[PDB]
Amino acid sequence: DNNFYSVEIGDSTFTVLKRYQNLKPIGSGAQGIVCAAYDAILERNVAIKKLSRPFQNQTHAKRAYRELVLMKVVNHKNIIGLLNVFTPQKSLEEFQDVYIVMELMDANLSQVIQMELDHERMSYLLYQMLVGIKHLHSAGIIHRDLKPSNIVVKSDATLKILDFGLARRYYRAPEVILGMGYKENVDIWSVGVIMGEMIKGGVLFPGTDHIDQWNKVIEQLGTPSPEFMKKLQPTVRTYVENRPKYAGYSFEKLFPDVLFPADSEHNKLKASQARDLLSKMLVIDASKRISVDEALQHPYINVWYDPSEAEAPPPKIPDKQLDEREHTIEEWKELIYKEVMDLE
Amino acid sequence: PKRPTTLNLF
Repeated sequence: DNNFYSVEIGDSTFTVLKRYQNLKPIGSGAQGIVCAAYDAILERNVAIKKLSRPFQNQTHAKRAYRELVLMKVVNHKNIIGLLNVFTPQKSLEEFQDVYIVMELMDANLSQVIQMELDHERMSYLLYQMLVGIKHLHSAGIIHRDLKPSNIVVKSDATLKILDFGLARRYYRAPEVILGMGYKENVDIWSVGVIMGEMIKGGVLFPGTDHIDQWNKVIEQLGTPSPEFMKKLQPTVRTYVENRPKYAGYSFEKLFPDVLFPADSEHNKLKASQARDLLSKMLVIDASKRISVDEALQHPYINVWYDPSEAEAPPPKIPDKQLDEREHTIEEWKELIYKEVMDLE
Repeated sequence: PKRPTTLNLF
């Protein structure tokens, strides 16, 4: 017919290249439902994510644009691989959906947290996140939204990061949730939490909303420094400064031996170093928090360190693009469209 | 210190 065709997966219509068969729903990442599919040409499992009229709204479009450009221009063993993009509508007039085809991993970290890792796994996984993160950063991209749902792993122990349709609940760094102003290590809090979660084997802060975290968080790490409170908005300083005050617990009492696996044959892969790294990462005040390089140089992580993994040449953006403008509906559509057509 | 190559997704 016209290369495309249509299946109903529940209430959603996927329209895709005939080469993509046997679609199964596998989940929904921020801005789109995603199908697993068999790719008849490559002879390979793939993943198809659909963004239905992504130009709909200011929010949506900003993110979809970011995601598009980024997914093109960024390439690395620890960042989900792009394989194909398309719309099945044959004109800018008639264009409404975008389809991004990616590699299919086995699972999201949700997931690894659940099971009982040895140290070389915990470390290696973490090393892989950090390396992927260093890559994004080396081109001034800051993810701001790293969490287990948006990080995927394979049953050969590789890990890749999904998502920049947010990149530029309590996994987000405080500097971020407190409208505070941020920097690259805003992504290191994310990792600190995730590692913390890997060790504990479940949720780190048994806390519901995007400020019921806060209390469970401060309850445990302890109320942040006075001369960090300044840095806050008077709007916000009031709220924080008003909360009860907590001493916190040591990292030994928060992450005690019993929770870690046996100290490995290897020198540096020990609960005392893991605890060390963690306590340098899971810090509330960003200017007191370790950077990605330091985390990479840290005895727990550096055992895998590989200059050719970690020091790849940055992606290069046009910096013409860096969402430095808001737009109207029409323009976005055109932009996305240009961008998608550019990707065919 | 060798890189793991398996990971059990049970």
